[PDB]
Amino acid sequence: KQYIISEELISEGKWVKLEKTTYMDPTGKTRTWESVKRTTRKEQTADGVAVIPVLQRTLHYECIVLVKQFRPPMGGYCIEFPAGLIDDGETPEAAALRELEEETGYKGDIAECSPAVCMDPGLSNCTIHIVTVTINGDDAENARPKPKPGDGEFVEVISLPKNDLLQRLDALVAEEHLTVDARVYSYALALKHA
Amino acid sequence: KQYIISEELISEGKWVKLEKTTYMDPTGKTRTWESVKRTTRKQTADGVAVIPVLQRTLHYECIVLVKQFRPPMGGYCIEFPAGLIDDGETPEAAALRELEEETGYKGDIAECSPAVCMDPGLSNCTIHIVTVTINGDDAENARPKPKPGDGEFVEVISLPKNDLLQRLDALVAEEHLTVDARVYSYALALKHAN
Ligand SMILES: Fc1cnc2[nH]ccc2c1
Ligand SMILES: Fc1cnc2[nH]ccc2c1
Ligand SMILES: [Cl-]
Ligand SMILES: [Mg+2]
Ligand SMILES: [Mg+2]
Ligand SMILES: [Mg+2]
Ligand SMILES: [Mg+2]
Repeated sequence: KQYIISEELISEGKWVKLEKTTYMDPTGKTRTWESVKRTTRKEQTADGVAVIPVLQRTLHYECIVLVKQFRPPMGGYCIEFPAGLIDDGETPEAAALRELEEETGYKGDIAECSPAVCMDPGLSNCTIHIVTVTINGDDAENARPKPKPGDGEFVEVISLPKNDLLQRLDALVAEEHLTVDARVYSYALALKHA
Repeated sequence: KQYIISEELISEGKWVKLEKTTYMDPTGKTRTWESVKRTTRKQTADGVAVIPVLQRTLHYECIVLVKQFRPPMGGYCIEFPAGLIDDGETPEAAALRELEEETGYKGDIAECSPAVCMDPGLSNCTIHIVTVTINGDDAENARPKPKPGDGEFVEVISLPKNDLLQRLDALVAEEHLTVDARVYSYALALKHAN
């Protein structure tokens, strides 16, 4: 029923644009929306990847590997899945494995790759692939893993037991000023609910 | 170690603003970020998202999701029922209200998250994730009357919790829909718990 009529640029930065979207509602009436988009999306099937990194080690419980970073939009530290934009010509799986190694030092193995999923569809067109990666914590390559942060990247690694992830995130929130990412929190909720 | 120095307003619309954020990186170097904010927060968070567990005896538990045209995506998205919290509203109250407006279901609070970020590399947008059970056997949830607001057009989609990820992958495959990242993340953890 509904579809886009026009997209009028309002403001274009180096990294983000604001657009006036005109669309048809299902009563057949024209309406508008203020839509955010990134300037960085070329041919990619999504803007970015988030990595669900499952650290597996003999005689350890499986951990989920998370990163803590200062996020200027938030004015604060945030706990998120390892994540980055897809380079032009890069696959989602390549991007995921590269961002995981850059942000954590860990060398993962692809397990699965989502279709493009929407970050905040009432605000932005922004999409990711959610890529599940296993990390063989028994491999010597993954022994004392060194982050390789790019210019202006500063990442802390936090590995939390999958079997207690939600209470471990609650304990971190209830111990300092920091926001858990909605996707990390949804994943931790589902681990409890299953 | 890192913090906000100042925010420059680049562009304000009715619903969304684009800010140039100046921040101190940990090296002591000043850096700039293009940051999206809503104009609507007063508020624990911008929004609530409801994980509604529809419980009917002798049936599979279902997760209640909504399909909506999302102008920023230029297409239909599958999402947790969700909306912005009114000035003076509690996150819990917004949750039960948005759930009835969007689904017609009347539900009970199980748990409420702290504020979680939607896309902290882009925006300051946060939500409370609110887990709600729906007694599908109660008369008030027999023929649920969804009460949409002005310009809302929401289709209800109940999916079995125990097969959620395969069911969502199927809708994507054969309906060209975008699944929301928090829905997909929840659906992944339901599978990864085992
Ligand atoms: F009616 C509107 C139009 N554009 C928007 N962008 C974010 C919320 C919103 C509501
Ligand atoms: F380096 C930057 C600066 N501002 C940004 N806004 C979104 C991504 C990004 C990267
Ligand atoms: Cl529940
Ligand atoms: Mg990153
Ligand atoms: Mg990165
Ligand atoms: Mg809504
Ligand atoms: Mg609503």
